[PDB]
Amino acid sequence: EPTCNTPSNRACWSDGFDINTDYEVSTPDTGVTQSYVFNLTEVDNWMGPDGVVKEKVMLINGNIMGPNIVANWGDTVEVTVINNLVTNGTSIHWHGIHQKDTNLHDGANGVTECPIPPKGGQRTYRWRARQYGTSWYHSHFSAQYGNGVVGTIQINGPASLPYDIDLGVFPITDYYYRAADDLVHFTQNNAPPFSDNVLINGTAVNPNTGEGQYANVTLTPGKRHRLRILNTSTENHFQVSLVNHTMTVIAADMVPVNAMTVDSLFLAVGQRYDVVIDASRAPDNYWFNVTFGGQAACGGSLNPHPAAIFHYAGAPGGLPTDEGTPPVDHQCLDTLDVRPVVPRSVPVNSFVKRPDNTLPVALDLTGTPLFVWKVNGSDINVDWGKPIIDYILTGNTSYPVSDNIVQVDAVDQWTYWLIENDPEGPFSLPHPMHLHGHDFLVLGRSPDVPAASQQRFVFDPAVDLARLNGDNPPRRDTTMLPAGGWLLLAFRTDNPGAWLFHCHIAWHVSGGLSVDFLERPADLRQRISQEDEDDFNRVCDEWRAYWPTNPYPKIDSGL
Amino acid sequence: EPTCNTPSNRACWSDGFDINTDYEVSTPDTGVTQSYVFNLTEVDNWMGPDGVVKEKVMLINGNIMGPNIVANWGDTVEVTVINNLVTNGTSIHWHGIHQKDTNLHDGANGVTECPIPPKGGQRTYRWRARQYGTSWYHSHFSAQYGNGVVGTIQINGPASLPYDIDLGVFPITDYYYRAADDLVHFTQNNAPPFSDNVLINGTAVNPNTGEGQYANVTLTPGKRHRLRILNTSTENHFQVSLVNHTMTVIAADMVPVNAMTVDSLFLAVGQRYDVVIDASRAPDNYWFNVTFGGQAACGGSLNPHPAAIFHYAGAPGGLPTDEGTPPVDHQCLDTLDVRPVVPRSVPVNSFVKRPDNTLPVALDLTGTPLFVWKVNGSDINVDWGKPIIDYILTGNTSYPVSDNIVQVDAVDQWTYWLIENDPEGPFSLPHPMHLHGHDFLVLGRSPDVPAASQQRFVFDPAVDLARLNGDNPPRRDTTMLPAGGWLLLAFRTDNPGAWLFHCHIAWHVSGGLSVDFLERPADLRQRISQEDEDDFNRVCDEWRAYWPTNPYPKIDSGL
Ligand SMILES: *[C@@H]1O[C@H](CO)[C@@H](O[C@@H]2O[C@H](CO)[C@@H](O[C@@H]3O[C@H](CO[C@H]4O[C@H](CO)[C@@H](O)[C@H](O)[C@@H]4O)[C@@H](O)[C@H](O)[C@@H]3O)[C@H](O)[C@H]2NC(C)=O)[C@H](O)[C@H]1NC(C)=O
Ligand SMILES: *[C@@H]1O[C@H](CO)[C@@H](O[C@@H]2O[C@H](CO)[C@@H](O[C@@H]3O[C@H](CO[C@H]4O[C@H](CO)[C@@H](O)[C@H](O)[C@@H]4O)[C@@H](O)[C@H](O)[C@@H]3O)[C@H](O)[C@H]2NC(C)=O)[C@H](O)[C@H]1NC(C)=O
Ligand SMILES: *[C@@H]1O[C@H](CO)[C@@H](O[C@@H]2O[C@H](CO)[C@@H](O[C@@H]3O[C@H](CO)[C@@H](O)[C@H](O)[C@@H]3O)[C@H](O)[C@H]2NC(C)=O)[C@H](O)[C@H]1NC(C)=O
Ligand SMILES: *[C@@H]1O[C@H](CO)[C@@H](O[C@@H]2O[C@H](CO)[C@@H](O[C@@H]3O[C@H](CO)[C@@H](O)[C@H](O)[C@@H]3O)[C@H](O)[C@H]2NC(C)=O)[C@H](O)[C@H]1NC(C)=O
Ligand SMILES: *[C@@H]1O[C@H](CO)[C@@H](O[C@@H]2O[C@H](CO)[C@@H](O)[C@H](O)[C@H]2NC(C)=O)[C@H](O)[C@H]1NC(C)=O
Ligand SMILES: *[C@@H]1O[C@H](CO)[C@@H](O[C@@H]2O[C@H](CO)[C@@H](O)[C@H](O)[C@H]2NC(C)=O)[C@H](O)[C@H]1NC(C)=O
Ligand SMILES: *[C@@H]1O[C@H](CO)[C@@H](O[C@@H]2O[C@H](CO)[C@@H](O)[C@H](O)[C@H]2NC(C)=O)[C@H](O)[C@H]1NC(C)=O
Ligand SMILES: *[C@@H]1O[C@H](CO)[C@@H](O[C@@H]2O[C@H](CO)[C@@H](O)[C@H](O)[C@H]2NC(C)=O)[C@H](O)[C@H]1NC(C)=O
Ligand SMILES: *[C@@H]1O[C@H](CO)[C@@H](O[C@@H]2O[C@H](CO)[C@@H](O)[C@H](O)[C@H]2NC(C)=O)[C@H](O)[C@H]1NC(C)=O
Ligand SMILES: *[C@@H]1O[C@H](CO)[C@@H](O)[C@H](O)[C@H]1NC(C)=O
Ligand SMILES: *[C@@H]1O[C@H](CO)[C@@H](O)[C@H](O)[C@H]1NC(C)=O
Ligand SMILES: *[C@@H]1O[C@H](CO)[C@@H](O)[C@H](O)[C@H]1NC(C)=O
Ligand SMILES: *[C@@H]1O[C@H](CO)[C@@H](O)[C@H](O)[C@H]1NC(C)=O
Ligand SMILES: *[C@@H]1O[C@H](CO)[C@@H](O)[C@H](O)[C@H]1NC(C)=O
Ligand SMILES: COc1cccc(OC)c1O
Ligand SMILES: COc1cccc(OC)c1O
Ligand SMILES: [Cl-]
Ligand SMILES: [Cl-]
Ligand SMILES: [Cu+2]
Ligand SMILES: [Cu+2]
Ligand SMILES: [Cu+2]
Ligand SMILES: [Cu+2]
Ligand SMILES: [Cu+2]
Ligand SMILES: [Cu+2]
Ligand SMILES: [Cu+2]
Ligand SMILES: [Cu+2]
Repeated sequence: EPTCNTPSNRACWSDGFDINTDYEVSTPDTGVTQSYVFNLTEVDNWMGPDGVVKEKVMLINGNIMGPNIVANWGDTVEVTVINNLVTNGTSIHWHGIHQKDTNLHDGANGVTECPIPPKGGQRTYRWRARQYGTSWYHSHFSAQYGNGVVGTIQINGPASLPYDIDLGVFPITDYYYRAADDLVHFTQNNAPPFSDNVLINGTAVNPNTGEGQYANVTLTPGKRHRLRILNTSTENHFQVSLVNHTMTVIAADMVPVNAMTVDSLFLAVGQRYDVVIDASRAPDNYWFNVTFGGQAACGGSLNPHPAAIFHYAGAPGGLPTDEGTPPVDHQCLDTLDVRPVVPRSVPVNSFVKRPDNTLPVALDLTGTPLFVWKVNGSDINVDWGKPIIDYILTGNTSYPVSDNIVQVDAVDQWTYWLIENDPEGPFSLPHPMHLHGHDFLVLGRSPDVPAASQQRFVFDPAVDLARLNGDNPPRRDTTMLPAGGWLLLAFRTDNPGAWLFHCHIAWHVSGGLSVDFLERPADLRQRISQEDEDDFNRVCDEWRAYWPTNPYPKIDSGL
Repeated sequence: EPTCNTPSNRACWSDGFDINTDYEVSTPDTGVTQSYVFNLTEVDNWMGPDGVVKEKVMLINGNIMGPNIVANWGDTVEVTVINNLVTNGTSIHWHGIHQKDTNLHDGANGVTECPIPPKGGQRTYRWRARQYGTSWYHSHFSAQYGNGVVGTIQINGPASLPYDIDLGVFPITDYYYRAADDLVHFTQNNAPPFSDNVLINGTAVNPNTGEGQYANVTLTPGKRHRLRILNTSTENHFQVSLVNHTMTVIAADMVPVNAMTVDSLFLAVGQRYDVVIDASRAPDNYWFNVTFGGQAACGGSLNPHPAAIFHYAGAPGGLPTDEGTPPVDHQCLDTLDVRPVVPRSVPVNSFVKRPDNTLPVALDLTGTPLFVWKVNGSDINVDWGKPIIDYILTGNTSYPVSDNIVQVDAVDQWTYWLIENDPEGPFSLPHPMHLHGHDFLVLGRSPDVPAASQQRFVFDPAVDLARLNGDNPPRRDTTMLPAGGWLLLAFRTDNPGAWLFHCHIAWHVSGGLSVDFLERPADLRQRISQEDEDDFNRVCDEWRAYWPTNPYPKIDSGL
């Protein structure tokens, strides 16, 4: 609970805690728990928000999205998940939530847990809210989140600008009429489809029939409004803009940044931006437009103009009349101009590229099926029935090759990772890379070029070392690997655990595009509570009993 | 020579000849021949128009393009080509010129002729100008035209709109620093590059250094100007627009059409439009913009804003100040709205899909190299040393499989062709399909959707018969095969000969994307003159003597 957080002083939170606190090492002791139940059900012939009826969806508490999780900085969030699906296991991942010393609550099935079995299986997740901002949660059972197992998280806390009104969460997502497993199967041997529509805060209008509704945000004139934008898609990467207005960024993913005003923003899959919008224009109805850049390299939609309505309180109703002008083409790249309020500093002059710090991503067209993604020569394939945590708890170091384990033994040290985007393959795509358990620093990437250009770069020390930034670089949980190029990341090994690092395009991670950082495994085993161990074993026993009875095979990586 | 073609009556030509004459069956007997010599040379370290030096080019008469051929309707055009290259053969194709009963002057090496040998080989082409309009010529020796063996043709004649000034030819082309054989090799195993620049009437500014010059077209205030726009690219498909001005289309390819006013136009590779621009606006400098649509499915350039300057005479110099608005995205599709002045009508209700009228295009990824294009199961591969005409002249009917012979014995009948774009393959691309020896009627295509959306269509007669048009449809020599769809064409078998029908993207035809329509072969042999037969045998004899001495292999289809 805050004691000095006001519109004119959003920097302030409580005694000892403000915007400048190092929230990665200091957390309020509130002693409060916010708890929730997620009852997952399987619904056939479900009428969606654009008038179209979908074959099958998978819903939490019967709605298009799960509960909006809301708690304060330092609270505990607790969620009992009850799996009432017909065949699928399930696992809920808290995306953005670092799970400091609570790896077994990460929700990564095959890594930190077995799937919760269907027909009534249950598990209670429990995690400390040690970071304030906007995050989201979703199934990690193959591509199940594409069926509806998805929701948002708002952990209140201080901010880097003053503002009057918190408008709350604003999820934007691709929307397909075809069910997730059908799309996985299709994307194994075909290039991915455009989306059927793009939902903004759960609604859109049908581009063909005119059924459905525009999302409608009411602005209070003369007021500063915080809007928490999310990209909860399975594949589409979005550019957003508000006709006749600017947006001032105050956080990126779950990291507060210094105020940065822009005309439009790129959101990769899984990215978030908290913005402040001043209602200082003529009182009217204004379009909020979703657009695509990068020449379809990171998605498109069969709805030519997805949009919502920003309405000035006290103005006429009806539709905006100004279509406005197209935003700048972001070429499927997030901005590296953001600067966190709480700084970090690392050296970059000393980096040397070596097999043990290099992650080559490659598309393999030679095997079955056609599209298999490999990192360091291997497509990930987890075993839902023998998670990496099982090996840790039984002292088994014989990890299978397909688990893509990258063991990182350094204790609380900065580690450096060069990810290479198939520079020598016939074709290369942008990928939204996401790290569990940590925010990373984005130290540099290959020069910014048009996404579909097929321009290729290999890291050259004689030109690229000088292009890296170790002085308070963008710090967050998801960033873009450039088509045909490279990305250099760093994170500190402060959190023992098995942590996935993976492309967040569902079809890609389904296709193998992941590794698993095994951070400080010796330290990890010592830190697992008897409570966490017993319950991990309980779920695994139930999953292992269930699986032989399942009528469908596993046909992808499991993630 | 005309007698009644003036600015207010452009419809008039001479006694018996006007815009409504059927130029396909009636031609002025002028008795005049216009002759040219084309001297081909190989130039290394050539300084091109944007300031960059190219490794190697191949030039006609030492310039970036060959001579502008110009003659009157009914004239004879005669060109002596002297091949002074070091190693390559050559053969010049007159694109848009139907070669009525002159198949052996078509310039299709491996089909109508052996290539002209280097180190001084020569051949004289002679053909009748039985069509008036704007066409072009280029080498057909693999992708050699990508090195500079290219130029324009203007055959003067009547028009469908009055105009005051003929501005003449305005060729727009992609421009690569790499040589054609290097691009062919590259494209065999890799997605194709964006162009380095886009030249407009032989010039452009380097977007990095600012070296070079904009094309500068001077307009006469208050006058109507005919502009003859061509796309002479190897891969790039262009949208063109002129800030604050419309363009009135008066011909498409070499076929006069009823006036059609538009804001912007799409030109496929090989396509031409004659347009009339009225200098009716305020005197100033206006940008003529080249842009890309279809989300890169049909090209892009690394020059972000290729452009020319249209200057009103007596206005200030310098650069245009108004950037304008982007045109509508043409999604890599030419317009089907144009209507020829001289009409054709064919039945569409009787069309039945069968194997013998269907041409399935497919990318085969299983062989070597990676990107191989097949039509009806086979990638074309011609024998420069034994052209199809050789089989004809010796009465040998055992045509190799690789020659992709589609024999068509019908005498002067409409024939229907359904072209299918790999609807079952993992991804599909738009293709600019070009027919030698005829203009075709465009009877229909799959529904217009976004070029990069990977939506797929298979001809369904219950839905698609109704979408066909045989009431004076578009008639021309090049049109777009939609990404993932289909195209229905028709031509009348009025021209005995061996006629290529191919994608005009150099990299694809290199890769196998062609067939060879062997039209009425019995009639073909009787109409070949003793001079044509003798000279064919002369050039083949010299080519066959030369080839064993070539230090380089043929690495592609020959086309
Ligand atoms: C989790 O639960 C999911 C929901 O039941 C499971 O997905 C189902 O998985 C099976 C087996 O992979 C699929 O069954 C196949 O369906 C395909 C394709 O059907 C498509 O096309 C037909 C028309 O031909 C149309 O009827 C459908 O709408 C589809 O678009 C068949 O060709 C196969 O032979 C086979 O029957 C189901 O389609 C699929 N359902 C959905 C809605 O995705 C999934 O397996 C479960 N996962 C686990 C690990 O338990
Ligand atoms: C028609 O004439 C053309 C011009 O002479 C011929 O093209 C040449 O063909 C040869 C034989 O294949 C090529 O030689 C190969 O070159 C490649 C690539 O070298 C280039 O690129 C690399 C790297 O980007 C660069 O380092 C070089 O400096 C080159 O620019 C090499 O890998 C091989 O070692 C081999 O030498 C020529 O490069 C190619 N030249 C050009 C300018 O296109 C063509 O073969 C002739 N065709 C016929 C049928 O006679
Ligand atoms: C922001 O979103 C809005 C709403 O989706 C977009 O407005 C839409 O703009 C398009 C493009 O101009 C309009 O479609 C066109 O309309 C004309 C006239 O009917 C027609 O000739 C074209 O064929 C085309 O269909 C559309 O009416 C309009 N929608 C509404 C409800 O007003 C807007 O373009 C988006 N802005 C940006 C910058 O992305
Ligand atoms: C038609 O072609 C002209 C000429 O290429 C285009 O004009 C150019 O427009 C671009 C985009 O606005 C300008 O680039 C911008 O420059 C400013 C600095 O002044 C900078 O803020 C941006 O980062 C961007 O690079 C460019 O200056 C301008 N060129 C000239 C010589 O005026 C025009 O955009 C094209 N119009 C259409 C409809 O395609
Ligand atoms: C967006 O929501 C607002 C708020 O509910 C709607 O605004 C009202 O519009 C009606 C007429 O349609 C007026 O009579 C009210 O005075 C408005 N309220 C306020 C507070 O300004 C608006 O209609 C909605 N827009 C759409 C497209 O439905
Ligand atoms: C990527 O795979 C390569 C090949 O297995 C790994 O390279 C080895 O790294 C270990 C640890 O440094 C060394 O002992 C070996 O000498 C390396 N083998 C070879 C032949 O290079 C590499 O470590 C893997 N990288 C990552 C990030 O997981
Ligand atoms: C295309 O560019 C050529 C550049 O040569 C232009 O042709 C010249 O233009 C001037 C002025 O109109 C003529 O008087 C010269 O005699 C021409 N030279 C040659 C060799 O043809 C031409 O004008 C350009 N076309 C347009 C529309 O600007
Ligand atoms: C395009 O060409 C025209 C020539 O037709 C140039 O227009 C002249 O501009 C100069 C000033 O630079 C004037 O003194 C002349 O009087 C103009 N002549 C006419 C006939 O209008 C124009 O400068 C050229 N544009 C560019 C970019 O070079
Ligand atoms: C494409 O290839 C197939 C051969 O697989 C051709 O189909 C044959 O055509 C003849 C008629 O000319 C029929 O008698 C045979 O029954 C067909 N065979 C099959 C398997 O259907 C087809 O003609 C070819 N099409 C074109 C336009 O070349
Ligand atoms: C889950 O939701 C369904 C659908 O409303 C309901 O019938 C069921 O009893 C719920 N189960 C539990 C244990 O929450
Ligand atoms: C999002 O939609 C919900 C309805 O579920 C509404 O309560 C909320 O105000 C919306 N938020 C915005 C910013 O429009
Ligand atoms: C490691 O795990 C595998 C799979 O369960 C098992 O076969 C092997 O016996 C285990 N080894 C140890 C040391 O427990
Ligand atoms: C062609 O051009 C070259 C160089 O310009 C010249 O040496 C040669 O004599 C010319 N050859 C002929 C036959 O025209
Ligand atoms: C007919 O052509 C084929 C293909 O070149 C050839 O192998 C065969 O020898 C020819 N036969 C005659 C009689 O020339
Ligand atoms: C834009 O997205 C894509 C385009 C082409 C191929 C892909 O994966 C095989 C893919 O994911
Ligand atoms: C958009 O252009 C292309 C992309 C990928 C492969 C191609 O050749 C097979 C190609 O021509
Ligand atoms: Cl996370
Ligand atoms: Cl032709
Ligand atoms: Cu996530
Ligand atoms: Cu995550
Ligand atoms: Cu990816
Ligand atoms: Cu994950
Ligand atoms: Cu051509
Ligand atoms: Cu041609
Ligand atoms: Cu093609
Ligand atoms: Cu051709």
